[PDB]
Amino acid sequence: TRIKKISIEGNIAAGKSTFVNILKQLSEDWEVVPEPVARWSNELTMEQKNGGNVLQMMYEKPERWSFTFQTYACLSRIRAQLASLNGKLKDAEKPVLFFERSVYSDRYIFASNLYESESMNETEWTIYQDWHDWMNNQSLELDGIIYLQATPETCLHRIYLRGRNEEQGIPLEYLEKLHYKHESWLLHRTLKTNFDYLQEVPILTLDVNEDFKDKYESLVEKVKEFLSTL
Amino acid sequence: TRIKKISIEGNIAAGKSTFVNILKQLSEDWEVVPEPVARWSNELTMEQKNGGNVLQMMYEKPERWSFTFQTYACLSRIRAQLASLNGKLKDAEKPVLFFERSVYSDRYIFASNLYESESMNETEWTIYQDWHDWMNNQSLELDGIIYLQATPETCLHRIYLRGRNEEQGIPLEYLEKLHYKHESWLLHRTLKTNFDYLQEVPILTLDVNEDFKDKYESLVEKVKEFLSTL
Ligand SMILES: CCCN(c1nc(-c2nc(N)cc(N)n2)cs1)c1cc(-c2ccc(S(=O)(=O)N3CCN(C)CC3)cc2)ccc1C
Ligand SMILES: CCCN(c1nc(-c2nc(N)cc(N)n2)cs1)c1cc(-c2ccc(S(=O)(=O)N3CCN(C)CC3)cc2)ccc1C
Ligand SMILES: O=c1ccn([C@@H]2O[C@H](COP(=O)(O)OP(=O)(O)O)[C@@H](O)[C@H]2O)c(=O)[nH]1
Ligand SMILES: O=c1ccn([C@@H]2O[C@H](COP(=O)(O)OP(=O)(O)O)[C@@H](O)[C@H]2O)c(=O)[nH]1
Ligand code: NA
Ligand code: NA
Repeated sequence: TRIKKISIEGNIAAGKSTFVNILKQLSEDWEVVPEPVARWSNELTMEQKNGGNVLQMMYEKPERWSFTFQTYACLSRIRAQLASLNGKLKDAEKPVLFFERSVYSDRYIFASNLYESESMNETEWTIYQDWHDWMNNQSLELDGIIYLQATPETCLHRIYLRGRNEEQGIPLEYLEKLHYKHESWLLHRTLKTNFDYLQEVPILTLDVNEDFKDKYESLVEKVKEFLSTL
Repeated sequence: TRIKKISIEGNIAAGKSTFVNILKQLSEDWEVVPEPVARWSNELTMEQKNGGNVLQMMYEKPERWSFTFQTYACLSRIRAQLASLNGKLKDAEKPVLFFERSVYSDRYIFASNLYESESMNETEWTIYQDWHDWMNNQSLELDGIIYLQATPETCLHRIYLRGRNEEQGIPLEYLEKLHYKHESWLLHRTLKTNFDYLQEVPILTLDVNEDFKDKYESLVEKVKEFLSTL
């Protein structure tokens, strides 16, 4: 019928990749769009080569590369989400496509934070928002959001568990800032965005502080209940 | 009926703005889309404020700002061309929309030159081409190109005539490089592009070395003949 679009949102290492890989196996009517940045973080596609280069340069000099990184990350996401939307689930009874994060996380979590940290200047940030408004303004609109809610401490521990060398330098303070932004957007719903429909979009908040890899049935039950309301 | 899309191409100060302002007055069926960069080069729209800032920073440090400038210039153009295409000439018998330059000049003249001058690195250039392929690949396809052909010397003289302070530093050598690229693309048709239809698109080449502001009737006659063949 019509594909339901659900974004999975949450802090770094909250368990989004883990959770979408669990979901994808439970139904032939369920597909996932993994986050391009996540696939850059390891044959290589031209996007993966560009992505790996711009991530490495980001760790070296964020105030030079934030604009180039954020625009390519967002383009890459829109391309990947559109491909799944136009490629998959045509023969499905109750099709659901789970996005690992969204164009809204790109702008309101990550790019916003880089502007706030002076890694983009005002011109870079205003050009980025202009580009985003227009790049979007031409189908990916969400039917719902699933917020995987973990403490900054849980997330710092999970960065340690995941063991990517380049991330071991990420401090608690950065995770706390991103946490505050997620809480404002998806819990308090205090964040003003340029996308009117978002203030109305249903949100399912799931506490993922407890390990769920072998014990996820209650989380999935909440997902199925949430889906039946949309 | 269907709007004919004609790009006006040529080197800096060849007389494109002059020529499109002549054309627009000759027919109610004729409209023009002036080049965004040209309107940045002087109430202010957010695009003009961003544009003026990024042009000034470009003159100061092209190897920092070339990618940001080229992506915003190309977005701005696509937005302006689409607005005219969807806004204007609905009640016209023989509608023609004259583009001041194109998305192809953006990439194959200007961005290509900045890459060739090491003002973009390989990642910046590959991300730019990826973005361009995709940003276009989703209506603006040209029915024809009008090439205003002037010598580098004519163009350097016309930069002096036009008198913009920031351009008086542009050397003949830069104009010669851009001239060679226009000759390869539009005269020899040696330039390989990623847009198959372009090798087929009709091109009208007009010699504009002689001043035409009070003596343009022969040029316009060639334009009307060219239009009748499309
Ligand atoms: C694992 C996180 C990766 N990471 C980032 N990801 C994204 C991202 N953007 C998307 N649109 C999607 C998406 N999925 N991800 C944006 S930035 C990233 C983060 C740092 C970074 C941050 C902050 C500190 S800090 O707190 O120490 N501090 C702050 C104050 N000031 C500057 C000094 C440094 C260090 C280092 C760098 C390099 C990347 C690449
Ligand atoms: C009037 C030209 C404006 N100009 C430019 N326009 C565009 C443009 N892009 C579009 N997509 C559309 C569009 N309409 N225009 C791109 S760049 C521009 C040019 C110089 C510039 C160039 C070359 C030399 S050089 O030859 O002296 N040399 C070269 C070797 N090396 C680096 C050292 C310097 C100087 C200065 C700068 C700053 C802008 C802003
Ligand atoms: O219940 C969980 C959820 C996640 N993880 C681990 O926490 C790290 C981060 O998870 P993930 O990659 O899914 O986080 P994302 O950044 O995608 O949110 C990984 O090493 C996971 O294996 C875990 O041990 N138990
Ligand atoms: O036949 C002409 C064509 C142009 N110009 C002048 O040459 C300069 C550059 O023209 P234009 O702005 O049209 O060039 P573009 O950069 O748009 O090609 C301007 O000062 C024009 O008034 C001129 O004197 N005679
Ligand atoms: Na599935
Ligand atoms: Na007209």
